[PDB]
Amino acid sequence: MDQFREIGEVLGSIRALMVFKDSIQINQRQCSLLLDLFTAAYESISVSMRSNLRFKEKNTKWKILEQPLRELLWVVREGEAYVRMSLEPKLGFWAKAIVLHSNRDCTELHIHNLLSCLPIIVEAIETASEVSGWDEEEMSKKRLVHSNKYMKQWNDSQMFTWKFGREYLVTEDFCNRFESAWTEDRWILIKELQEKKQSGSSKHERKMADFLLKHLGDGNESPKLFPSSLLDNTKDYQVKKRLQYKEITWLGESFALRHFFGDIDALLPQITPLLSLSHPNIVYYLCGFTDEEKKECFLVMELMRKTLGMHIKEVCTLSLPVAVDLMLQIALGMEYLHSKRIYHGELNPSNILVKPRSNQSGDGYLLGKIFGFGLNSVPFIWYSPEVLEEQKYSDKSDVYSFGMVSFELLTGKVPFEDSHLQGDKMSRNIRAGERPLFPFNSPKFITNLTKRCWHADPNQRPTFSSISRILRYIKRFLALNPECYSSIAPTVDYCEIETKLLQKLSWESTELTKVSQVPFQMFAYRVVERAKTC
Amino acid sequence: MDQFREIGEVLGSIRALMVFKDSIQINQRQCSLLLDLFTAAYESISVSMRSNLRFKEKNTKWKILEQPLRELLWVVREGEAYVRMSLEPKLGFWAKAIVLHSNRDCTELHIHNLLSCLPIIVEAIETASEVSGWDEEEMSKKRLVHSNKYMKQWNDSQMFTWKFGREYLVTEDFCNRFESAWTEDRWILIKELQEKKQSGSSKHERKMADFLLKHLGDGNESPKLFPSSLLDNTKDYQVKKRLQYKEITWLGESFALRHFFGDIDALLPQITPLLSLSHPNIVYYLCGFTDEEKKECFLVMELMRKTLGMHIKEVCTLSLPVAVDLMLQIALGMEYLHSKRIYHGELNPSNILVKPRSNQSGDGYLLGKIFGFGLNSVPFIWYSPEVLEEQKYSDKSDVYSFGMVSFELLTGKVPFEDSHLQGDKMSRNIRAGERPLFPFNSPKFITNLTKRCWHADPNQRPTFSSISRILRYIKRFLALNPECYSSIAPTVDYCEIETKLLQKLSWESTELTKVSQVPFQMFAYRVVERAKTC
Amino acid sequence: MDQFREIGEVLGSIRALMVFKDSIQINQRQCSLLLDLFTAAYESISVSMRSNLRFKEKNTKWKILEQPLRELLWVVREGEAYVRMSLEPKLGFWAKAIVLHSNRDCTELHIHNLLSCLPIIVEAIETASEVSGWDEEEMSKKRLVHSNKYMKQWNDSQMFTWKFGREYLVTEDFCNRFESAWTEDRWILIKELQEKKQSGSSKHERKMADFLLKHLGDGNESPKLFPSSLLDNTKDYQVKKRLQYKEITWLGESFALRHFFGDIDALLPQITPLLSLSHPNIVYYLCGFTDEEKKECFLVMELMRKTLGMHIKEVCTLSLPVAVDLMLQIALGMEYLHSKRIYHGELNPSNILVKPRSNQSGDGYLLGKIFGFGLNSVPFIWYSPEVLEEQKYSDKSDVYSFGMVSFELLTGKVPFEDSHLQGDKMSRNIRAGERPLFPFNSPKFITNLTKRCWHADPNQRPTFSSISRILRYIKRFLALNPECYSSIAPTVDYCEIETKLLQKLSWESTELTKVSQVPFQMFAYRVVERAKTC
Repeated sequence: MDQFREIGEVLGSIRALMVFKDSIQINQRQCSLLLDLFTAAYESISVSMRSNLRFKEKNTKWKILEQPLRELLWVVREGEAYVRMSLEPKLGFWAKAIVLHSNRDCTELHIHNLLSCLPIIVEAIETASEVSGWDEEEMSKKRLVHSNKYMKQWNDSQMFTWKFGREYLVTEDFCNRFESAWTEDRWILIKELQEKKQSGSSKHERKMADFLLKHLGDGNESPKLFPSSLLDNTKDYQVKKRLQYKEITWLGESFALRHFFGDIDALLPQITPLLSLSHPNIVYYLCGFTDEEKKECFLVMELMRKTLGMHIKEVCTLSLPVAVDLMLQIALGMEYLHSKRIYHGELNPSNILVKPRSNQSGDGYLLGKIFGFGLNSVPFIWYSPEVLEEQKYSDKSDVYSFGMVSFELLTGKVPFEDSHLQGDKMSRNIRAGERPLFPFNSPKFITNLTKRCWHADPNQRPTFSSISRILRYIKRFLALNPECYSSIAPTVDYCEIETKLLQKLSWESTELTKVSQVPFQMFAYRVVERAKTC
Repeated sequence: MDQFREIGEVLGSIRALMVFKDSIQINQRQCSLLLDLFTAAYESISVSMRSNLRFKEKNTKWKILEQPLRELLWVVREGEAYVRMSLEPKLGFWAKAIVLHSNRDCTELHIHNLLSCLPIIVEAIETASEVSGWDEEEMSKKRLVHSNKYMKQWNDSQMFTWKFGREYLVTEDFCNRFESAWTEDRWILIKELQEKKQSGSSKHERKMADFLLKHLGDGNESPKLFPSSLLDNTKDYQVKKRLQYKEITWLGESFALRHFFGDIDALLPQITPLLSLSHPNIVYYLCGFTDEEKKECFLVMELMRKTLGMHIKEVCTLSLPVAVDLMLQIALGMEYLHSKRIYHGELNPSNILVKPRSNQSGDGYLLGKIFGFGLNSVPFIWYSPEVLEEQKYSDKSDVYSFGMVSFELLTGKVPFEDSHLQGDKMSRNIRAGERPLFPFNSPKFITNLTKRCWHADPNQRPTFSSISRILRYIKRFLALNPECYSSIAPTVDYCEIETKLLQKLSWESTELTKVSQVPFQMFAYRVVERAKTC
Repeated sequence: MDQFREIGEVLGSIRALMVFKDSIQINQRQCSLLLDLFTAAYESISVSMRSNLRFKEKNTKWKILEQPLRELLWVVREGEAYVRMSLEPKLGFWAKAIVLHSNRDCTELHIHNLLSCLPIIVEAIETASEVSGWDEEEMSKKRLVHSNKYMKQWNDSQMFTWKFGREYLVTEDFCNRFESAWTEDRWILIKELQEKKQSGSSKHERKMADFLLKHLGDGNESPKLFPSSLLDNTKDYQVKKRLQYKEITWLGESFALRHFFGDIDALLPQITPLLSLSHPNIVYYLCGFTDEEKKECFLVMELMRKTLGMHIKEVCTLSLPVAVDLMLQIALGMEYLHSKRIYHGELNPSNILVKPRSNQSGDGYLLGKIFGFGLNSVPFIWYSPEVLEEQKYSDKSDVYSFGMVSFELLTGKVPFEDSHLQGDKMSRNIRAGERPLFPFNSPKFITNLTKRCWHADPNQRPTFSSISRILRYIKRFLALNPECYSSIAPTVDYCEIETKLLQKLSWESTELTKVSQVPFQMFAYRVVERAKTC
């Protein structure tokens, strides 16, 4: 309680907002899905607290539920902000359509956080139930139930969805709605645009509707660039001064504008893949503009200002949960990029734009995105060793970079501060097995990822689809016992678990993990720990 | 919006609290009724905003809904406090049973406030709908609908319950549950006590169960006093020092104790009616104790410390809504007392105990009760003139007092400050038609009650069942236009309306008004105003 | 009761069927809409019986509710048959997709019948409430309420949707779902076909998916004809012997095949409009086939065998409700055809294919469709007089025919049986004002349509959008008092009402009436009767 009730009230606030459902023009289906999932998670949590916990012992034996319920509170509070963003009338219909036509914020931010936060709450409730009561027979029986839940024979996605599907909101109906709730509003938007295509008020809107219809999968002709006159024509199109990126504000909502000169027709086949991307942790290109297939191209982005590099030096460090959330978001971005066969050439702290959360959720929490991956064509620290000894954008050459930034987030210091005495001798040193050293205070479980991404052998570095699912499980552990971040470390090394599960479950078959698989993965990790209690 | 969403979230908080419904031992039925009414009111308000209002004009044309929705927010926030009071484990079962066995706080405080606040919201929504939109034809049509709603032929309780029952939460099911939800938990408490009567742990609890079973309608033998040994026997019974009222804390919850010496057997038939009372605005006697039908009697009360008299002099004034709420609560208390043929001998500011609200609801709002009415047996301002010229506890002799205190609440000054020069000549002056004069700033509508309660003729003073229903309608008007309290006054005199409706509807037949009749009365008042627009 | 409970149980049966919702491949949205409307109608009817009627008088004073509730029972029983048709696995996915890709049976048959049957039930409940009870004051008050409901100032679609929207299931949400529940499953079908376009098992299915994708609004290129090889290629394509119409069974479901020889490329622009039609009372063309734009064209239809002409002579007559339902269905078909600027050249009893209902609903009830309207290019009774004196497919020249068939349905005899003595003198007689005479037993209200469609002046014949809304109101009257069909006739002539409402409400502006307008029209008719009680 006192966190559970806050979740209930935030959910009620979302329901009150969603009363005016039809006022949402673009996210009606996604907002409805968010409501239908938050309500289901709340129902399951309430039922499991009724069945398991005793209210008489509210103030003493529920201390373990405080932080998982806080994290679920934060997830629901971010869902509420998403609904208010999708429902507010501050921005016009066109400014909203340019931004939210290919959002995917729902299933990748909010649904993903919810489905990675429910296992923590469920497991915490079980652990609180075992110590609940005064009868040792009850405690032993509950321990037996929970030990038979996490036994090894329940290691299969279909086994888990059968036995434990309803508990973790992975059911056939929910799994179907995770995907068919973004195509549904896409179709509705196409219909609403076709109506404005011929019944619009102005000729400029006549062209805007054609622009967006061709921009959204008309004839499956997705990769294309439209005349830049649309930017100029709009009643208001003031291009603000840059501080290659400029602050266009062409629908009244400020956007970042990247414009470059080159033979765009020749550079077309490599920007064609780039315009298709859409991920919450990616600063992707909303629309593309060329004048008349001529000199210049206009690429419009979402506007973010502060980077992680100049944010850390602003506040100086970051707490462990904040660093872990940043790492998880960055890893989720990179696994999406790698799933689409394009690799950030160099990943640096500077190349990570961050923006703080609602600030109603937590203190110091912030969500960050990655940019600059596209158009590789047109110091020596974040480079991988073999690339550093080059006298090429590999999938493993930036996993090293991600681990390098991971060290930076944890210790809060730019790496190789101590080696500053050496001048350019670092380049030869990195070839040798020398890596920056952690402070001893840093917890063992987290820093093992940095040691494993630092590994000299390119093959042994874990993929991003494995780093992400390690990180969200470390977030689970960091949620159960807050005292760890504020020897509290677990027993098993999580990387060892990943190595075991990759061969056992064949998780390497899929480059990217769909959201409906998140609770099963966090469940499989717990099974391997339980089998390794010894 | 922004008040509606807050109501939604407070309602969600109440639902989260009520998840642990079975942990409530005494108010499960009443808490369920509160939830089922708040949910229904919220559903009707949401439906009426969907049908009537346009979300595009949220920020400009919804200014009139701010204050009625604030008042409903306050009512729901008080319902939430009631639920947390009835559900918290801070107090033991016995300490809870002594206080809440005859509460009636639900239907008299919370349900009454809800049913007097819904008409304000509904009427405000209609007025906001008329000005909504940009089409004058829509405005004219909505004006026609609302003018045909408030036309004269819909003046009957049954007519109104037919046409407008569902809108104002007065339906046969709701009206039945207003009464059969306090008998239901009374029966459950009797059953739970009979179980502890024979299966209790201790002999002291054996006697406690017998005490409460005989105290609660066993054989319809309601008026009786039990041996005082029960106070002494309890593991802890420290009687605190008085500051005839003492602070007994005999179940760990502090109570006010009134104890007096006399031939209690002779005084029994007049205290017998007194022990039956129960009202939220009455400091009533929970239990009665005599040693062995001997010298002393022990009367236990609910503990309140600060009175209205020494509260007003603390903060010095009170705003108009605060004064009106105090007046409404006092009038509701007195109409209950008068309905039970017992009259406060003298009603003074001092004899009104006040306690501030949750303070989450509003600033300066406070709920007050009246005490000292019982046991009349064993300066000259608040007395009525004819009583003042006595050289006797009539129902009209304290209506004068209530109006006198009403003047005190409004002007914030003790009356006859100016006449302080005269010494005891006031007594003859009151016989003459001289009454304290208001400041001109005071609004006309409110002060007409004080002029009408001041009236020299005892007959012409309105009854309390009429003063209450005048006051709640003035609260409605004061809710629609906040600028009135912070010529804004209405056209018709409300007292004139009361005189019209008493003969037209025969409201004088009933001394006390049941809560299911509140929206109809506020509806009948509005009909009479509309007929008198001229 | 005893009809209401049967409706409840049939609705429960539909819910049980719809449990396996995902097994429906094509009508999931339409079946969900049917369930969501039947449930809402049932909820409103139950609430209105709770509020209005007394259960103590179940067996005596509820005789008037028997037949309207029977008709609603029949509507729900047809909805259940629709669900079982859309959900059964008897037919394959392709055989289902050919038939149900452009069904529109939901909103035109089932939703239309439901929305034309609710006003009858509501009005019957009001009339049963007035006579309910033993207190004459209650009766007078209820009469006042119902007389103020049907007063003249509530004559506007928006006025009615405001005051009485929720009662008759015409709300903004319901009105939106009447249309956006057939585009929703169309989009889903397109997506499911695109998946089979590239991931199908066989090459034949590869071509089938392309066929249906191009057939369903791909690029807004709707009017086209596909190579006939698709008929031949399918594993099974036996063409059965004709009994120009042949019984193709090319997906295992028997279809009627119309094939003709001509310069199809030259006849293309007039068959192009024809392929777009879809109505429950129209035998429309599902798909079009030409070999290689060569000699022959293959037109596939839905298979029906028995016509109205050889059905009436089979059973010999038809009861009045059966005849009225046939007339209403035929009028609904013709108003759709006339809305699309194409007119049946000649409308005859033979050119009306009929098929009996579920037979669980009623005895002798049957739904009929009209065919043969298309491809006009390539005795003298049903022709209109001016056409009969031609020595041309006008919208009024077949309204005469519909009235002629209307006479045939009522009297059950082929017209001009008596004039059989005259040989070809009928042709001159029809030019003179001579029309077949009715039996005197036939009710006045029904036969006035036949007299008005018979009218010599072509202009004065009512349009089909007016004949339909006359007919459904006569169905309402015929539902209230069964004894009429088994002087019971009303007072006002319904045609007079139509003439009044056309100028008052400007109903002639719209050629076709959308289903969301049906209850308002039946409400406006009742208002005009009530104003004409005198």
